[PDB]
Amino acid sequence: FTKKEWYDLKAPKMFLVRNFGKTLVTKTIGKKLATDSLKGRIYEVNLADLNNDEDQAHKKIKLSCDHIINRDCYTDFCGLSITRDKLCSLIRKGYTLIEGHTDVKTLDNYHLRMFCIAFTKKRQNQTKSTCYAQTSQIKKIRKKMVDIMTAEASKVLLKDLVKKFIPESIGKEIEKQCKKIYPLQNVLIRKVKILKRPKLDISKLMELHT
Amino acid sequence: HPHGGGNHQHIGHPSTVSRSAPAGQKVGLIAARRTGLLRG
Amino acid sequence: PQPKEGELVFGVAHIFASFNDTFIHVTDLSGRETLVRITGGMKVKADRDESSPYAAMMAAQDVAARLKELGVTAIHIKLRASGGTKSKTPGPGAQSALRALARSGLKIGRIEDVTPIPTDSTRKKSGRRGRRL
Amino acid sequence: PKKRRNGGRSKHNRGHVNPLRCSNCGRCVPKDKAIKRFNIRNIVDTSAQRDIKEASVYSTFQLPKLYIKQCYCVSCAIHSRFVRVRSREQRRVRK
RNA sequence: AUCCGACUGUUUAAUUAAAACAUAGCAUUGUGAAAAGCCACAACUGGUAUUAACACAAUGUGAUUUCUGCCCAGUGCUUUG
RNA sequence: GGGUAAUUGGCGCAGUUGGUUAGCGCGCGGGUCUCAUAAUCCCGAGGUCGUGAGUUCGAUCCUCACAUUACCCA
RNA sequence: AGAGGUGAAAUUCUUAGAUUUUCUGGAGACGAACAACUGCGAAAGCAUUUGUCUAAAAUACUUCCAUUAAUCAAGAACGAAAGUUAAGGGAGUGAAGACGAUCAGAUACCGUCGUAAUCUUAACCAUAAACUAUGCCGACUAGGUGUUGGAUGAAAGUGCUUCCUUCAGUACCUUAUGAGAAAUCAAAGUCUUUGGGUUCU
Ligand SMILES: [Mg+2]
Ligand SMILES: [Mg+2]
Ligand SMILES: [Mg+2]
Ligand SMILES: [Mg+2]
Ligand SMILES: [Mg+2]
Ligand SMILES: [Mg+2]
Ligand SMILES: [Mg+2]
Ligand SMILES: [Mg+2]
Ligand SMILES: [Mg+2]
Ligand SMILES: [Mg+2]
Ligand SMILES: [Mg+2]
Ligand SMILES: [Mg+2]
Ligand SMILES: [Mg+2]
Ligand SMILES: [Mg+2]
Ligand SMILES: [Mg+2]
Ligand SMILES: [Mg+2]
Ligand SMILES: [Mg+2]
Ligand SMILES: [Mg+2]
Ligand SMILES: [Mg+2]
Repeated sequence: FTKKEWYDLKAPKMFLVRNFGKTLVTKTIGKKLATDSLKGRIYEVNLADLNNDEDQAHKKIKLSCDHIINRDCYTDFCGLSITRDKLCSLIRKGYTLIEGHTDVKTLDNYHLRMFCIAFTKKRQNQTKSTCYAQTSQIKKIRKKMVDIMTAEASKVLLKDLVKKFIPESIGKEIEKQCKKIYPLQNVLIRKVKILKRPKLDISKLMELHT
Repeated sequence: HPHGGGNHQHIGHPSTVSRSAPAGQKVGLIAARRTGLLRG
Repeated sequence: PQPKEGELVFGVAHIFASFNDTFIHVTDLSGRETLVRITGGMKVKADRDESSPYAAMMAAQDVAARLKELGVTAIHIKLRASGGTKSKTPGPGAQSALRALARSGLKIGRIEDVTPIPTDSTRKKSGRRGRRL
Repeated sequence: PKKRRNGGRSKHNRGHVNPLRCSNCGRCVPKDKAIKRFNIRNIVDTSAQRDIKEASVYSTFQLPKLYIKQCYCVSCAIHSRFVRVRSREQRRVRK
C-alpha cells in the first residue's frame, strides 16, 4: 500500500541536464533498509532529453545508480542502444551490409563489446541497379573495423570514450579509412555492452558529479 | 523374507516402503519417489 | 510528491495488445515499482470483447484517473505486439488505448515499439500443412 | 499440361531451397515461392495522430513507423486477395 | 514330430535330480560422506572401506529374435506449507 | 464423548456491521434488434435448520441432519 | 484479480500470487532482416565470426608431352526424409495416447496436454513428383535486353570508377518458306530430301 517516498535522479556531468526524474520506494522497516532496493537499478534515457537537441533522438543511454546521499541517486554509465525504428529505416533491398564486433579493455580495466554496422554507397556515375560488394572486400572492411575499434577503445579511458560516443568519431574514422576498398554510407556504433567493472570507488564516482 | 511364501510366487504387498521402516522390513524399493519406465 | 513549479513528473506505460486482451501497465521510469494495471479484461463480461476498443478505452480512463490521484502528470509510451513466435502486429485495442490516453489530460512523452523479435526461431506451433480451417 | 514455364517459382541452377512459414496460417513454403510484402505503416490514424500532437512536449514531434515484412502461402495469400486469377495472356505480365 | 527349460552349472546325506535354484542380458529404487546410504552393538565403538556414482546398497524378470496396449477412482510410496 | 466449518429463492452464493433487517449471477414471463445466430437495456414474482431475553438484529442453552481430525475402566 | 484459447466456448493455470515489468545465472536447438527469375557442387545438398587443412573451376600464356580419346553390360563410390542398433542429449515441435468441443454420428478438420522421433557420436538401410517428368560427346543454323567471373583498348578521376571489344556461366523477350496431334519448343530445328558416335527403356 502507498506509504512511499520520492527521490531525485542525477546524471554525471558529461551530459547537460543532470536532473532527469524521480522514483518511488517504500519507507524502511525492520531490516529492510530502503537503500538496498535503490542501488543497482538501471534507467534508460533517450539522450535527446539528456542534452536537449533533437538530432540525437536515437541513441538511448543506460544509467545505473551506485551511491545515495540523503535523497539523491547518482547514476553512472552502463550502455547504449539505437532505437529499433532507426535501424529498420536503414536497410533497403539493393545493397549490402557489413557488421562486426570485438572485445576491448580500457585504462580503468573495464571490458566492452561494440557492434559496428555499415552499408555500401553509390559512386553515382555508375548507372547500375545494385551496389553489391565481393566477399573478399567485406573481409577486409570487417578487419579494418575491428582494428579501429580496438585502437580507439584501448587507447584512453572510460569517460573519454563516452565523450567520444556522443559525436560518433569512430564511425567517421572507419568510413574514412575504408574508402579505398568500397564507398560506405552511414556507419554507426550500434550497441555497447559493459562486461566487467573493476570495483566501486565512491571518491571517483562523486568526482564525476563534482 | 517379507516376499516369501505363497502358492504362486508373487509379492502380494506394495513393494515400495518408507524411509522410517525398521531394519528387517526395508526390503523392496526404498523411499521411491516414482516407479516405472523413465521417459525423460 | 513535492514537484517544483510547472515541472512534470514522468512515468512509463507498457501497452500490450494481443488479439485476445489489452494490458495497460504503468510503472516508474526504472521498470520496478509498478503503479497501475487495468488490463482491459476487468471491464467486460462476455469473454470476448476483451480485445475490443471499448474495453481499452474504459481501462485507459481508469488509468488516467488513478494517475492523477497519485500525482503523475506525464507518460512515456512503449508498445508491444506479443511477437515471439506468435503474431507480429498489435491488436485492435492499441489505437483506442492511445487515443483515450491522449484525450485524458496527461502529457505524452515518447513512443516506441518494443516487440520481441527473434533472430533465432525456435520452431513454430501447428506443424507443417498449417492451421487448416 | 505445364501451365507455367517456371513451374510457379523462381529457381534455377540450384537443388534445394530452405523454407519459411506463412505469416497468417503457419504452413511451410520454400522461400523462392512465397509472395513477399513489405509494409511501412503508421501507429494510429490521422485524427489520433493530431490528437497526440498537441498532447506532446517538444513542440515538434513525429510519430514512428512500423516495419513488418510479411510472407504468405498461395492458399492463404489469394484468399485475402493480395493475388487474383488472371487470363492466359495476362499471366505472363510481370511488373 | 509335440510340451518345458535358452545353454555349461546347482539341490531335499537315508523314498522326489525336475519344468525347481542360479546364470549372462533387461529394467526400477536409494545415496556426494566421517552430521551421507545400507547393516551390527548393552554401552563404548564397528562392517561395506586398502571404498567414492564406469561406486556401494535394495528389488523384480530371466540367452538371441519381435514386442511390451488402457486405468492414479481403492491401498501403498512420495512433493509443497 | 471433544474441536472446527457450513445449512438463506427454481440452482449457486453474498449479508454474522442491533434505532434500514434482506441482496446478486444462472433461472422465470413482455418490448430491443438480431441475411434464420449475436455483446443488448428496461422491468414482475420468487426466501434466512426449530422453540424463549437486562433488546430494534443474524446475541443464548439445547436439537435435528453433513464433513474433518482426534478420545475410550460400568 | 483474473489469465489462456475460440466462429462462440470448454478442457487448463491462479490470493500457497497466475498473466504482466525489471535484473542475474544455466540449458539445448536455430542463424531473421540483407537475400535476388543471384553464387558453388556429380547428384543428394550448401548461409553468424576467425584459423588450419583440402580440392575445383574459369581467364592469361611464342611453357612441356604428342592421340594419351567418346560412350560404357559386369563391378565400385556417394545417396533427402522416414525407419533400425548403442551411448549421450532432451528447450521448442510433436505419428501414438488421453481429454474438451462441433455434428445425426466424428476413431477428423479446431483447442488443452503429451510418448517415440527430431540434435550429437559410431554403425545399418538405398528409397522420393530423387523433376528440366527432357541420357552423354561433337557440328551447323537469329535478332535484342540483362546479369555473375576474368582479360584487351579507350574517357570522366579528387593506377579507381564508366564505356567498347572478347572468353566462360546463367536468365528473359521477339520471330521463324523450321518442327509438332496440339499445348508449345533456340531445341522438342538441320527427318519418306529418313544413316556423326554411343548406353538404357
Ligand atoms: Mg566481401
Ligand atoms: Mg513366476
Ligand atoms: Mg490377488
Ligand atoms: Mg480453405
Ligand atoms: Mg529436389
Ligand atoms: Mg536346463
Ligand atoms: Mg525367453
Ligand atoms: Mg547339466
Ligand atoms: Mg532324498
Ligand atoms: Mg534319488
Ligand atoms: Mg527359473
Ligand atoms: Mg539379473
Ligand atoms: Mg493413488
Ligand atoms: Mg539441461
Ligand atoms: Mg521436452
Ligand atoms: Mg503443445
Ligand atoms: Mg525409383
Ligand atoms: Mg524419372
Ligand atoms: Mg521414313
